[PDB]
Amino acid sequence: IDIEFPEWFHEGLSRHQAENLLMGKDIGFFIIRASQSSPGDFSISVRHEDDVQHFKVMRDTKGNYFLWTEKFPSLNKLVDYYRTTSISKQKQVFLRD
Amino acid sequence: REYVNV
Repeated sequence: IDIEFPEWFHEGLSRHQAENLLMGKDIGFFIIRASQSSPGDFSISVRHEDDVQHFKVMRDTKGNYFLWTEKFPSLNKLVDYYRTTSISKQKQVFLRD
Repeated sequence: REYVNV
């Protein structure tokens, strides 16, 4: 099998710990963590210019993953799309490593 | 809690 989660996947990081980690980084650095306020969701924490913002990973009954309109077969394909299409609709923010 | 896309 594959076992190992992707490098940016940190199941047990709280929203606050994700903020503290990402405030040290540039725009677009990000992590994926299991959700706190909704057990059973995942969240994506992303450095913006002045703070860290959070996105809810959406799903449908076919198992697709999405944030907005475009849908993906996997979390990895979602993350990949947001490297070159802005994950923010108010400012331009691209996921980066 | 708030999320951008919710």
